[PDB]
Amino acid sequence: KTRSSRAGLQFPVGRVHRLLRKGNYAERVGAGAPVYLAAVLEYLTAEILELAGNAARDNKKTRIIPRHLQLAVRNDEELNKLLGRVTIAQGGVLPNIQSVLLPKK
Amino acid sequence: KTHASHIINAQEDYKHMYLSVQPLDIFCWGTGSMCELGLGPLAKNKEVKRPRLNPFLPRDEAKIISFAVGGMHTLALDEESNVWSWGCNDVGALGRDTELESTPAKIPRESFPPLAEGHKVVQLAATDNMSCALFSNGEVYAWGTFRCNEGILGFYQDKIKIQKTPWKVPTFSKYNIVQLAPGKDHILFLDEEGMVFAWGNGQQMERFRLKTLDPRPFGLRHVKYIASGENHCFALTKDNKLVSWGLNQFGQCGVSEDVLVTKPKRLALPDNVVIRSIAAGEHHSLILSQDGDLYSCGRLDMFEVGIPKDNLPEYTYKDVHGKARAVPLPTKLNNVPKFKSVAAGSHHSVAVAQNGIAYSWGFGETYAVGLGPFEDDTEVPTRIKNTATQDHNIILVGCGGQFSVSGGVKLSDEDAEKRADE
Amino acid sequence: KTRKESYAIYVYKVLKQVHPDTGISSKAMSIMNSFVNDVFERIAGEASRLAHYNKRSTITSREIQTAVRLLLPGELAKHAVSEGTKAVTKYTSAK
Amino acid sequence: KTRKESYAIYVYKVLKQVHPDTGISSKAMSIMNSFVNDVFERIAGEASRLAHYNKRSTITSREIQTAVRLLLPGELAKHAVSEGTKAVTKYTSAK
Amino acid sequence: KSKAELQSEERKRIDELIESGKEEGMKIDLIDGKGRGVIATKQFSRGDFVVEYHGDLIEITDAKKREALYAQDPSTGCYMYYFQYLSKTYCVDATRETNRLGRLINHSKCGNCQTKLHDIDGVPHLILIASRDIAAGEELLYDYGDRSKASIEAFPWLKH
Amino acid sequence: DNIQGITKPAIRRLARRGGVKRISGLIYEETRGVLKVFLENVIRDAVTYTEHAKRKTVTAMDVVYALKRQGRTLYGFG
Amino acid sequence: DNIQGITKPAIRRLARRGGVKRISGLIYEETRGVLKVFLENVIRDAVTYTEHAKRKTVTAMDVVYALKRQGRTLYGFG
Amino acid sequence: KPHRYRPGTVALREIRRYQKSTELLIRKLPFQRLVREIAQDFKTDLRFQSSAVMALQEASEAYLVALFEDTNLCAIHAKRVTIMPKDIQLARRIRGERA
DNA sequence: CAGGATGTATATATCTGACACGTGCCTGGAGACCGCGTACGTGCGTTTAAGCGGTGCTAGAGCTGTCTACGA
DNA sequence: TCGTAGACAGCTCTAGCACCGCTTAAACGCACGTACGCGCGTCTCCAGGCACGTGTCAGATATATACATCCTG
DNA sequence: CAGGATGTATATATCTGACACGTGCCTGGAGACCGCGTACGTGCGTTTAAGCGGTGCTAGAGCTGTCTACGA
DNA sequence: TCGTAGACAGCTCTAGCACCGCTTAAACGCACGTACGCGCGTCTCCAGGCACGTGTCAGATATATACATCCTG
Repeated sequence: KTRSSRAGLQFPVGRVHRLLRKGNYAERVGAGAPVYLAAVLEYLTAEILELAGNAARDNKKTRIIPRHLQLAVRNDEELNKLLGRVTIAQGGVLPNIQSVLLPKK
Repeated sequence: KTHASHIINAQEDYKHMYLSVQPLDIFCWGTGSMCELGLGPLAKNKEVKRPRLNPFLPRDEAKIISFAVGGMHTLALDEESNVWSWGCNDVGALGRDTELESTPAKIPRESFPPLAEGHKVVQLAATDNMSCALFSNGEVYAWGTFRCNEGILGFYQDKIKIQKTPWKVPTFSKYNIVQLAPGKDHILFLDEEGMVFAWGNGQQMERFRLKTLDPRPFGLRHVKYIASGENHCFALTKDNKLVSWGLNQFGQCGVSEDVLVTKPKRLALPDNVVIRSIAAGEHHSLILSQDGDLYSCGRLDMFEVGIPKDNLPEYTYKDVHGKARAVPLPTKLNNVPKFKSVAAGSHHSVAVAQNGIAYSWGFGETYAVGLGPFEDDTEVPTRIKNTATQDHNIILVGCGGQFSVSGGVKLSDEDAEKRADE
Repeated sequence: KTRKESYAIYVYKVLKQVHPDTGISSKAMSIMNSFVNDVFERIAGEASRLAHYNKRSTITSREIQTAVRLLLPGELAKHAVSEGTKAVTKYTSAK
Repeated sequence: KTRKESYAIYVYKVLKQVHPDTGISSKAMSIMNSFVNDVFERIAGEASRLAHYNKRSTITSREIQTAVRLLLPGELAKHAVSEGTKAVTKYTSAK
Repeated sequence: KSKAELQSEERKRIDELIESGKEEGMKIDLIDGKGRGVIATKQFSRGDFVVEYHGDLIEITDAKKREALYAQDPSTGCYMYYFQYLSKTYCVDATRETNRLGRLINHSKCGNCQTKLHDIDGVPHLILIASRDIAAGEELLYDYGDRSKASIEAFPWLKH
Repeated sequence: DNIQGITKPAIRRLARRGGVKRISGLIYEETRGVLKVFLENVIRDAVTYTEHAKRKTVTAMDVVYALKRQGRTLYGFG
Repeated sequence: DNIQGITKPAIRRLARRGGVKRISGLIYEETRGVLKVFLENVIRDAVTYTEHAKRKTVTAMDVVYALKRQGRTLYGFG
Repeated sequence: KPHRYRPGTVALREIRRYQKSTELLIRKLPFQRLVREIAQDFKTDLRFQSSAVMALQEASEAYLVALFEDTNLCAIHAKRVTIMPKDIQLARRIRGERA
């Protein structure tokens, strides 16, 4: 029996239990620790993905570009933090121009 | 004209299973506790052991051409056309201001403005508390508001919650949407190209924090029939494929020899066959062939499947050490009549024979089956032939929660003088 | 050819559930692995240290979530905190 | 009374060599322990990770200094890099 | 309607009134022993938006400055209104004579109008809302706030 | 009151501590919102760090270790 | 030349990428000094990170892991 | 009077345009020079992966995108529309790159 | 253009307590495997409450021994 | 399977909380005006390290000089 | 006050290659223990070289098996 | 003492470096002028995962519309 089958999250939570041990996070690491983490990881992987999925549909047709992916992460105020010290490649700016920059008459 | 050589399903090609020829007198059944039977404010007019015919909706005074079944929503559209409304007007399910909620009334023509611009309604869609009308021009009407998996109110994502006033829905898929597919809060249109679209929840692809209600696709390839039950979906690709992706708690998609659906799989058709129609409920699913023999799967706890004990299949679910649980394998049985079309509900299967003969194979404790006073469940089908609709040739079958929308017209010699056979 | 155990497959799989058609890029389908990288990482150390500054030589869920809450942003945290709870309850309820 | 293994003594001792009279404060004589804390720490992880991103399951001097160089600022690094070199050569030349 | 839907409808009505600058159902009249007073020409219900305390907006001493020059000339009446707009003293100095009516509203501790901060995309707006059902002909009044010993010594009507 | 607590001859004090030549009118309580903000950001993760070891009395080192994680590791106590 | 490499229709390009309404005269090569600076800060720790594993060919992940340590962890390659 | 666009509209579009693309806006061959240049002062006689190479651009390209971005406020907030030298610097201190 | 009113740099008597070193102890480390104008500064009077300690009450952090369910 | 970390009831006692009148530093209020804003791995042996106790010199303290510095008639 | 010159949003034919799914394989995971003025923008002509690929040479990263000195 | 990670000579082959003429996009130069700056743990079983191969639909591409938008007589 696959533990990910058991717990019900996709991203292999045996690789989480096995990345953890030899990743040297600590001496010991309980069964659930990989699990709850796996599900922490996937509720992210998922919450992330679909922001692109909705956005990438919006601009492009089907497949996400990088500058789609980050075109999402900029816009979700929650993630915007999460990925606020990062630099997702090929992104470019979710555009903005200052109020004292656009036309005036 | 790149989009011309692309469309594989037509409006005309789905005309067989919706509208009819002659203006049929409607009928009702079961306990319509939410004023849903359409028998006025009368408390005595709610109860019904067996069939009837409409007083406020005569056959020639209303001209009832096209109906719409549902739990707490029973509507209609004439050839005129019209917008008859008989349902629990709480989630905006009536589509108007109205008790008068149990008095069948035509919604005004000013509400929908394609009837003021050369077009008519192809079919009438009714979810658990939803409404929408696939207009002929291309645009799709709307009404009501779906009830969520958690259990709350939403209409068009976060820009609308309760849609009591009936309004058109904006552009979703360039190719004109052919048919509809009701059941649950899970409305599931079909484009001209064969792009299985999908609004509401469809919970049983997956997400959170709303923003999904208002869309849109996707899945499938080029489906001709989109045939939705409550928490069970049905699809069939123009390349003769048979799919069903939903809440397979009790084998409601028929794609599991064991007792939820991730990506559509369903049917193993041996030799050859052509499915004429199909429809389903919460734990009761059915598709019928072009020859006549049926093909249904569902649970066997509420007597949703009509196969009373003796007629029990080999590939059927059980308990650990108890009674029969479910039937995830298809089959039309041997002791069964020439079924022409079908209609379904929670577990109250209102069928329709070739001679217009009713046969209610389901839970008739709330008299949805319509065979007089009897609290037990219909373990197989039940040949109905009472004073009103024994001779009267049946047309459009229906079912909701605790109901079964009958209807048709009184038959002539061509009925008795031809089908005197017995 | 040493086996590069990449989240590629797993990263792909979770796409399907959220969105069936389609759909990614090569540059991005790396970008995903570096969202899985920084999290798996950042999470493990507010997990690791937690154990040290609460004196227990074994990383339980006890920590993993505590970090998870302490590490994820506001509404998202409670969400994945919920999704863990779920994958926590299902892991226990297996055969 | 659990034994608080504080750099206090050691922090004091190294003061004498640099300056004999005197001389510290209580608030500061904690501040010292948190200069020893952040370094011992920051150093260990550019040591730890080094081992992971150069695949060796044991932190040698090989890493410790490499970090030390990679972690200390410009002129200071070469200095302590020298002082290590020294304490490296003396450690080897013992009885 | 929900509590959020009623607040959004109440905010959209207040934003339209602040934008148009409409001061309907109100006229100037000479009150006995108060100079100019604002009186209602139509019945105002409880919670209805009366009029914005309109003037020149600025920072903390950015209103308490023309104060140190308006003390140098006593004739110009005290028409400054200070307030804490999101941690920072943000006001509306209505010392200059204009056609706006909010600056001419008199003082009363138990009046028929309450002063509240109404934010519109970052810019603070002092608004006067009816505390109770205001009768036609009656004077519009609101609590001025300055209950200090120096101010109450110079004009004793602030107490009542 | 709490935010009134950070009072003028202290914002100022704290501001003359960086050579602030003159504090403007609005500027003052802005500091309260900020000092709120900063307070807010911090106490929260910190209490949350007390939580993950079940202390009803919040530790100093909890304040500190959280004062680290945030990004301005303070030295002295710890 | 190297610093001449970061040429006007690219500084500009890079600057219009943040809505720069107009680049002033001096401003341009200032970017070269900066882009030098930034280049400088980085390549160094990175090469230093190649050194601590003895690679004469500098890895991409070396660039990356160093691009992390500095403080602007880039995503994609790694 | 031939066809013309009043001073600003053009580069305003430059914003529209350059704010749209994911196109690394400074020439590759050029950077490989600058890339290899700062190599020398680090470690004489070296090689680097073309892959890696890109990133180095990527980041500092990106770094610059926001540091020019942040720089926009630096003169926006100085009664200015046009970004001069000091403006660039001011930002460095509020980051603490220098001060 | 300059001498007198503010208050800061500076000097030295003097008591206080924390820095610093001695000691029994015990466990961890060792060893072998320009100009209109108003906002804010400066200074003195009125007034709020911070800082002070004196101290009793006890919450609850901290430590220990035991049983046993967790995870390598 | 099984070594053992973790659960946990049990218990010593540090340390946080409420108390509460009082000298007074400090927050507050206000008038005058001018500079200034702003628009133009494991068993064993044992001494290194820490908690504990104790004496006094570094430094806080304060009256008291002299001093550099800022400003109007 | 407004219609015509720029160039951006939009539509659709069409070839290309990377996304995506099948397969033998092997190891890791699973299980039991306001105003003077100049600076910079806009646009067209001259001119530098980036980008292109075609490709041969081989540095050097990467992997393997063996001996042995390092550190728990 | 001793299990074994690390040193290290040995070896396959990816991938980085130099080459080098050419269409042309782009950097460069310059004139005109107006908006804008600036001053006023371990043995075992085995299938999950990855490298490899292969077919095609998402998307880059480009001629070609129609479109929103900016500006002087």
